[PDB]
Amino acid sequence: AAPMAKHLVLNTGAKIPSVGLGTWQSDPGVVGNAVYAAVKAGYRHIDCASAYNNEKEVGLALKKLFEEGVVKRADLFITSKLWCDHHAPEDVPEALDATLNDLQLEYLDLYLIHWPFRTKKGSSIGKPESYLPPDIPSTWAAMEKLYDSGKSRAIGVSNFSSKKLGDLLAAARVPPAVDQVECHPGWQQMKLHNFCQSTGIHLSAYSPLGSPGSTFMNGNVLKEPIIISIAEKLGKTPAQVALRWNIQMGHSVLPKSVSEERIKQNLDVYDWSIPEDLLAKFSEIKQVRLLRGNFIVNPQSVYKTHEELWDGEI
Ligand SMILES: C[As](C)(=O)[O-]
Repeated sequence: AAPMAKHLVLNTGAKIPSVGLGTWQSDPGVVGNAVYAAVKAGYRHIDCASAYNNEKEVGLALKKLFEEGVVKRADLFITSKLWCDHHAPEDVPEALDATLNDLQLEYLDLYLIHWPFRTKKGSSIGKPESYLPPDIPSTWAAMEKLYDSGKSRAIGVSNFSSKKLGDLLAAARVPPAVDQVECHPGWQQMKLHNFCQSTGIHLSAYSPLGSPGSTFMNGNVLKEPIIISIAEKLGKTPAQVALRWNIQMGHSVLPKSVSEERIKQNLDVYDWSIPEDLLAKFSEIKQVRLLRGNFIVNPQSVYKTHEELWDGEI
């Protein structure tokens, strides 16, 4: 039974560690070492997905950590995600079993619907011929079976707007435990934050450093003067300040890195805080969604506009 500090409580009663290692766009050749180093450094939460094409390499690192006695299975919170082409009820358990085979696990702590979007089994999502209308209640009922069987100890969604999340909550027997979404100082998700707090759904922040591959204007939010300024005042890195902001909002954060030193720095967000007067200044940062869902917004999609995909949250 995990402690209070450094965790949030899910609506299941389970505790989610408030920092996890992101593995989105982590190259299969280096993710193993990243996972091993992360857990060695004190991470107790790994965020994975079938779609990231690297769960086998994550699995090898978990196996190593367990065999070396660094951690036991019960010490880790492991998340994976259901891809768009496995939304049919018989395909949901097939996807989870494949994921569990790759991660070399018997259960997940959390399993998420990756997007509110559906495609034909084994199709390429880049082609409109692949598209199918979502049936989230149907897919969710299949997810509820995994919850009931203990194959996933919690179930949730990813990239659901407040509206879509609310609609699922109204329809579901088992409420979503988590909505995993882009959340960082440049996209603070105050509407979804408030909705989540009001309904008991956990907001988990992906891309908590914005877009490190970008220039300042294109999404490197760590170049915001306010963040730099606060970083200098508190003797921390801009990344640390961005992450701590999210922590103080009561979110979990999922910083992705394959650099051991960056992985270590990204965990140093607990033994200090941002003063209330400095925290207020985050309200001045320009708000722009960086992961806009372009791949599923087009004339052939159920979402003809970004406003439709995000129910106005853009
Ligand atoms: C962090 As993502 C774009 O795989 O939902």
